[PDB]
Amino acid sequence: SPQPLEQIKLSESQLSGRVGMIEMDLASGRTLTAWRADERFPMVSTFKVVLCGAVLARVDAGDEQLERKIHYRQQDLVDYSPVSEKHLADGMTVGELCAAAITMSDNSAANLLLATVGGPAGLTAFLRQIGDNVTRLDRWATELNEALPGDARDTTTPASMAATLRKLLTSQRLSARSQRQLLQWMVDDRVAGPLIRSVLPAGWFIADKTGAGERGARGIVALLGPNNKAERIVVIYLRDTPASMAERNQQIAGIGAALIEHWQR
Ligand SMILES: OC[C@H]1O[C@H](O[C@H]2[C@H](O)[C@@H](O)[C@H](OCCCCCCC3CCCCC3)O[C@@H]2CO)[C@H](O)[C@@H](O)[C@@H]1O
Ligand SMILES: *C(=O)/C=C/N[C@@H](C(=O)O)[C@](C)(Cn1ccnn1)[SH](=O)=O
Repeated sequence: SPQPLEQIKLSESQLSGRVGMIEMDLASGRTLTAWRADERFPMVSTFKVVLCGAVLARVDAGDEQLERKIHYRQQDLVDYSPVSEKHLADGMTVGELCAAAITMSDNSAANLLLATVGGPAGLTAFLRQIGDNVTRLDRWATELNEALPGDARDTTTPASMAATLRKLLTSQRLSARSQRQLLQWMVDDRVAGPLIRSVLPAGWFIADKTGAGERGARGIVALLGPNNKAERIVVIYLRDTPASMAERNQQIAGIGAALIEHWQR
């Protein structure tokens, strides 16, 4: 594989779309690679990680409990609720809802949680409170993936997202237990995690949340590193490409391969 920046360029050339990327040391925030890092990209399902960071902040403040059971109705379900559709009779705890939203990208679970933090506006205000003045959530779970060109709704930038994830995971804004919980949910991703491990060389750590939307929108926020350590945060978004999902996946994997082959920078 070529150097990371050269692979990123090749990916835009092959997809006819924009790639947004940031590679950052998780412990210190050192930015290693930055491409279109201040440009807007649809967050798609990656917003679910920030969502649960806001929920954990409420738990830390004593305004929420991960144990609290939420009972909902069938009428509350939206498109793609693999976990939540199974608990109409018994409900789900807030913690279970975050596990379902992050590890299975359960949309009804995300919407139920979103309501607890004040909706899209409430989540955006939480982002503003931790110092992210760019990322914005404007719509609910199954409408935020539209990705209209020029539409600023439901977008983030690679730099903003990376900084925000680092803040949630390591800045002590969240309690030690909450930081550990957010990390574990990402480690537990069932949608892309196992697949990524199957193609990663032995010794590489992976935790992640992926997403996809219209007009080729694709995204992944992840922790990656050799020696089984979450050494760096890597955020990659793709937008406005007519490419098949398989090729968008292949290009992202290619950027990952370039990082792996040229790690010491
Ligand atoms: O020299 C380094 C490595 O080179 C190859 O590994 C390949 C691997 O066989 C391939 O499957 C993967 O594809 C990349 C898979 C990445 C999947 C997604 C990664 C995510 C993680 C974070 C966000 C962006 C992408 O590339 C590596 C590096 O070339 C060799 O097979 C391996 O033995 C060797 O240790
Ligand atoms: C978040 O990015 C969600 C994207 N796609 C979801 C969805 O829109 O609800 C589906 C269900 C694909 N999917 C399943 C699990 N993760 N993504 S839709 O694109 O089929």
